Amino acid sequence: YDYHFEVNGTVVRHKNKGFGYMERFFELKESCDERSKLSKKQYERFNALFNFFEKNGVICMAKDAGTLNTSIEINSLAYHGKYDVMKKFIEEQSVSIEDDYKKAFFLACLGRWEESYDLYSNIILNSIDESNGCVYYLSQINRYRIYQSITQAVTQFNGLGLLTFGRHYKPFTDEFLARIEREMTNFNIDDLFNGMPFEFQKKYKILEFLSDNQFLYDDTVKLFELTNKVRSEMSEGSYSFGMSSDIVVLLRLYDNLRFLYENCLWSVSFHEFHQYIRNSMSLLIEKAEYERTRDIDELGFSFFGKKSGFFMEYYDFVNISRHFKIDDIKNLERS
Amino acid sequence: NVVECIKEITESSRNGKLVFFVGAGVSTLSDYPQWWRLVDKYHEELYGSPKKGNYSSDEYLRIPQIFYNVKGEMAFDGILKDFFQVDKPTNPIHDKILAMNPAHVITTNYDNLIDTACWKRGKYFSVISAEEDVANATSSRYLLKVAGDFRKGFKGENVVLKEDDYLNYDQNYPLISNLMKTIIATHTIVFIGYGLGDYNINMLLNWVRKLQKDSFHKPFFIRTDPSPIENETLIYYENKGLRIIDAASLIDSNEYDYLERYSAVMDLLIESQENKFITKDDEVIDYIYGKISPLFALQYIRKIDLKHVFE
Repeated sequence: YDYHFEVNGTVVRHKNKGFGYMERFFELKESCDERSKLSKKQYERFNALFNFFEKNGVICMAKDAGTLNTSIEINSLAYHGKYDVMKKFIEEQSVSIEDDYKKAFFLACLGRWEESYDLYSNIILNSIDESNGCVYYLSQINRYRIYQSITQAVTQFNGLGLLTFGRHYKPFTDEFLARIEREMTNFNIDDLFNGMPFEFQKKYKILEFLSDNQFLYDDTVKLFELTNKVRSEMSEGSYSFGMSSDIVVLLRLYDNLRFLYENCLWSVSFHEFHQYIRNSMSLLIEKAEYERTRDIDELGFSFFGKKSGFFMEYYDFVNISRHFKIDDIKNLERS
Repeated sequence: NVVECIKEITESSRNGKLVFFVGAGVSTLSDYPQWWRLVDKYHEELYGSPKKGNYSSDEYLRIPQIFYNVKGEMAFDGILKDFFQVDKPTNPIHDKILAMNPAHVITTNYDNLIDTACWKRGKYFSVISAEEDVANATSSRYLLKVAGDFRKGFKGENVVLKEDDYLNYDQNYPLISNLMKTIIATHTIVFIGYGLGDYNINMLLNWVRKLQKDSFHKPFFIRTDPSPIENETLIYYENKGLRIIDAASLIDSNEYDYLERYSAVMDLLIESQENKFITKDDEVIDYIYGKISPLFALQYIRKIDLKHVFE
């Protein structure tokens, strides 16, 4: 908590009184004359930082912020539904342990949960020699979530059975279901971040949130506030003529999709994450209806005449398809 | 008795105060090559063939040291690299050991079998095998490999095997003895896979005589030998500070069937922890009481927290 990093690429300094070290960092970015005063053992530690923020999106500070042009590209085959590319990627040969973490996520997305549990299992044998542990801790999480996914199936394939798919069918053998409840019944997901070295803690302190629901908590609180002030600007008949009041809900949405599909986390198949996406995009369409049927009665807007509108791109069609039910779309079509 | 030892191992496992002392007698339930098969190989490069004679101990101690002095240290290293690049599985004993939830695991073994079972669950253990790893450690759970390990080389210097290594153990490894002895006085120590005459057990029982009367807790010794213990040997070692649970005095098995005796005690510990022996209906009015008698100091308890009370 030395600098607010907002979702528009600006930086606002809060809770800091010492040397402002992000202000001096973006002075290094703009000028070249402040470079070449850098040590060669420190200058190679700059091209990695400059590529870190041009990949992630931290452009400048709050004061020297001009345009807010920010597109989006979720480069992940699981976001796009390339199924026949994934089959040819699992049939391909293993190369590293990073290419098997990206593999086991693809079998999970393909419903091959018997073989993806086994593939996460091999990564747990191998990743201690990786000296990083982030492939280890994220595989411990992802394997536990595949396990919890094969328990809600067997209490619904062996529970419901008839009305779901034909008769009482068994996608998992009786040997497998019996054995995985033996290898991981002493597991506690609440103590997975605590049972790791103090070098992995305080260097990956942002990953204790993936054990539970508190990686959605700061966005759920900001949905529930920005919902209430869009609904109350709509029950008032008020039309702001600048930036949209729910551009936070759009940018904070696509951070959560580019975090979880790129880093290959099986938390994309939750109910609580599916429910965050549809409440975020119901608000973006309920406001998009509100803004295209407006009336100024002043022969159009003089200064706001070049205002753009919300329109469905490709990424908005995919987020309604995966995350809405049909009754969620039925409401959105009658409202 | 067996029954009070059942309790004190369980309620020390629930406090973060249970440490095993794992021997070579459970690395070979997972079938790792024993040391007597090495000394038969060292006997065949120096001499012709081992005319056994039941191995009087004066040959059983010196033969690694003799081939060390004569042939060169290069040959002592590759024979270890021959016999110990084997990649063996884990027995159910290792799974039952870690399901008993240890704070530490001390071990006299130079294999890597217990660390791989510790990597496969939700807990991290700082491996100390050498002398340098005491300061550059991580997270206060320690897999303490007191005999050395081949995690940084199959050379013979890393592991103590010879007789120049037993009497120079306090000189070469000062900090691995001090950290071994600190865990013993603090924690509750259970031995796994020793045979009551050992260089790792009798060098412990001589240090324990140097302590005061009640300045330590008595270690537990899970004994798995086919012939059962006699009472006088059970007198002599209980007087020296070992509470021996004998596995042959609870089940009966053949003189070649080890895993049944090793599991009849470890199932007796875990299924005491995972409560399966509760009858007479006045044993339920003190299992529930022991989880709720702390909570009388609170006026109201959330109903989502009472599931964490009852585990």
